[PDB]
Amino acid sequence: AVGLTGNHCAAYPLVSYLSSTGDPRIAYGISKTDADGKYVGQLPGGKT
Amino acid sequence: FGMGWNGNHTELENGSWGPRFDGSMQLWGNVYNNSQKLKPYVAMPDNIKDFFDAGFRYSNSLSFNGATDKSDYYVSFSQISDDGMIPTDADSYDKYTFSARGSHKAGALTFSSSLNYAYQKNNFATTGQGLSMLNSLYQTPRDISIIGLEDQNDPFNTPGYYYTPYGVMNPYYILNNYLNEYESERFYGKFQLDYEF
Amino acid sequence: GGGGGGGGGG
Amino acid sequence: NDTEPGGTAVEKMAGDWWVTVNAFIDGKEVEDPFGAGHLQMSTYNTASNSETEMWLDDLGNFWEYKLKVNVNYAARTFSTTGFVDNVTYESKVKITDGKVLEKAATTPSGMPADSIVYMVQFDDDEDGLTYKVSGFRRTGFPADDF
Amino acid sequence: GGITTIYGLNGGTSMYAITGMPVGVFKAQVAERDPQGRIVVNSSTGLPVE
Amino acid sequence: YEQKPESNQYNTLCEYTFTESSQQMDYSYRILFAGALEDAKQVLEKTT
Amino acid sequence: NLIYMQKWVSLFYMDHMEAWSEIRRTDCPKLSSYSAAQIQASESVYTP
Amino acid sequence: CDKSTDDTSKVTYFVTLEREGDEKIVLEKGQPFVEPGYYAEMNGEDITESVQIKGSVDVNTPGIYNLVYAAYNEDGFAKTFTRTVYVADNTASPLKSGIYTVAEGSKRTAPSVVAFSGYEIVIFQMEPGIFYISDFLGGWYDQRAGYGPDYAMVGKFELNDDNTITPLESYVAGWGDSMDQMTNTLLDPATGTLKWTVAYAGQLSFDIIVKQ
Amino acid sequence: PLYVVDGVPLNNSTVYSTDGLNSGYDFGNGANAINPDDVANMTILKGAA
Ligand SMILES: [Ca+2]
Ligand SMILES: [Mg+2]
Repeated sequence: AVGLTGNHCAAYPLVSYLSSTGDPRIAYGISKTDADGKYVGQLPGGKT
Repeated sequence: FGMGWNGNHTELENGSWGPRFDGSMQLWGNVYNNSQKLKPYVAMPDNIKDFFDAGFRYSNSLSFNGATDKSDYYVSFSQISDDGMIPTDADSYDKYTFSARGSHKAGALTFSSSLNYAYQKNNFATTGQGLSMLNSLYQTPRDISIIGLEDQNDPFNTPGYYYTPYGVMNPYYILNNYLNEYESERFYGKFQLDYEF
Repeated sequence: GGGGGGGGGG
Repeated sequence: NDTEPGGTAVEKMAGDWWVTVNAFIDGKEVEDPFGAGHLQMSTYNTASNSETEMWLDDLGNFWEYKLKVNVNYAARTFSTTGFVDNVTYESKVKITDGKVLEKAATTPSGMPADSIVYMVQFDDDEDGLTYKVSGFRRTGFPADDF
Repeated sequence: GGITTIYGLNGGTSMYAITGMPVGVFKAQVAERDPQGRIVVNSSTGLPVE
Repeated sequence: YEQKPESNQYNTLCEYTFTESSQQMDYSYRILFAGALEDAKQVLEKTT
Repeated sequence: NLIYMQKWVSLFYMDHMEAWSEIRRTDCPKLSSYSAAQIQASESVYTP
Repeated sequence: CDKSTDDTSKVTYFVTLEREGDEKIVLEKGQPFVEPGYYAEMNGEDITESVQIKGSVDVNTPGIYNLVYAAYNEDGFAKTFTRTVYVADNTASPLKSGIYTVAEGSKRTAPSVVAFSGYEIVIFQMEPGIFYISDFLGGWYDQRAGYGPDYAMVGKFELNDDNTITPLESYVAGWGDSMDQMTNTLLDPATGTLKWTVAYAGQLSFDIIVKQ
Repeated sequence: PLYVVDGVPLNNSTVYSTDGLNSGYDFGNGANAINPDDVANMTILKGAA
């Protein structure tokens, strides 16, 4: 957060699980998307 | 090819993986007060070249000299003031020296002495991979006018609305607002006593 | 060896 | 005293294309029978980097076909000799009368772009038709996308 | 060992001093090749393989 | 977590394309053994 | 599975080195049988 | 000596466009359509009179009518919004049109279960028996995860005198795609709610219920 | 090499950044201070025997 810029985004397995179970901990360390306001994870290695 | 990534057009990149130049009017840069800049999508091949100025340097050197059959005396002064080709006064070097050298012979004995003072003031345009001038400068699309970014009364050039937010900053901001100065003072000399016997 | 560097935005 | 970037032997005929597929039925040309709209496809050199063959790849957006076609680089024409194996799903394709026409087509934005046109047949097309795949080279502007 | 760093990036290009070699040897990431010279690339992306 | 789309620091961790020469834990290897493990050895020599 | 899946959530943003190792010991969360591309194409095959 | 790369840019001043009123509207055959309103601004000057509208609402012919509102820049740049107007069939039925809200007890069923509520859907009749439904899934993909309207399960259904509902057609654009089976469907002509459970892509199903 | 001026060793210390990757800069070395206009003769001894 100081040495580099923000590089990490939420990954798909963690987001789909916290969403399925209704867990409110989904708000701790993860931030809703700045575009639609929901939680989205990225499939590992699938940026490109 | 101009501003973009993945071969697609973008309004904000620090690079030139966009489409092949059209001449069409496209957008670019950030949005300020519900307004954005609009320019023909063409190449500006001189943009980095035009960013530089001409360095200027002026020097003044004097010396005073004389001798006898038993003695000699030299005294000199030099002055140098460089403001190099990168814009503003960040490329700076001021050199000042003063010297005084003498020798006197009285019989078999010879005593001589040299004493020198040196001043310098360096200012440097810092390099590196972060928010530095050149790293910020190379990360420009081939279509973007660099010298059009120096006017800070143009909101679109202010750091918050600079055309690209990717690890770089307006080069004229970095040169006008960062600091890396060095000032040095230095004295050196010698004393020599020669005696033949 | 030591030092490390970032990548870029894009 | 200017560096030439270079390229593969068939660079000017490789590319991304926004094509549509018409079909000749009863001798008259039918505009997109299958109603697939504008479809993306790619052409690109082979690993051998010859100037006499290139890949034709529909990306799976029409018939799911991809084959090597013979290339006349000077004439900017491509075709096959007869039916050639498909690499995507064990079929056969026949490419006839293909050509790449520099700066001939027009993007949706009203700008010149390269046109591409070729006739295609499939040995598993129970109707035995001959299709005309035609389009232009993708610019990279979202406005020229479908 | 017969090697020692003079300067070099972490996981990047690095300049060494190695025993039977000149001062300032460079090591850097090259792509994989098959026993016959050809460049190995990734089946899915096309990009070279380290 | 995964690699943010607009930056590029950790592409090779997410895509599993690092190698031994990527030194992806040399910093930590040095801290644990030439920092901590040595200090510990010294502690056990100095106090009873 | 429930103890392990909650152990995994629990170690997010706390101790990731352990999370990795407990995934390896207990092999839970399970590795999905679908590819990243199959999950991106039709989400319904994925077990969150 | 002389410099060759002055900025050629022109600063373009965009248009702001605000919709006043509902996005989706359901009217009965013969009932006039009154423009809910809109506001368009450009550089602070009011350009509401410049908005163009593409489409028309035939109140005397049941169906779906889309109106597109747009205002344009001086450089031709546009901002736009859509308003969709639906028309009923006039014929009586215990099913009344049209904007329904997913009620209290709607949940997954396979493989997990998760509670959702508060989402709006659209139901109107195009034929005295047949009704158009904008999302059989009560917005589990459309407006739950925000996947968009393409991920809403459109279709038709024909109200029975048992007040069960028999599905005519269903389709999800962007995945294939249609439902597997339809079960547990009936209407309480005094709630006034309609229940259904629908089974999706092989191992999914929901248990939703709607009310105005 | 050892700079020797008359003939006393001259300081030839260099002042440059210790992190060239993020804040690279170079401020001079000790020989850069001598004024060339003062030099009569320079003789470079190359061998170390
Ligand atoms: Ca300067
Ligand atoms: Mg230590």
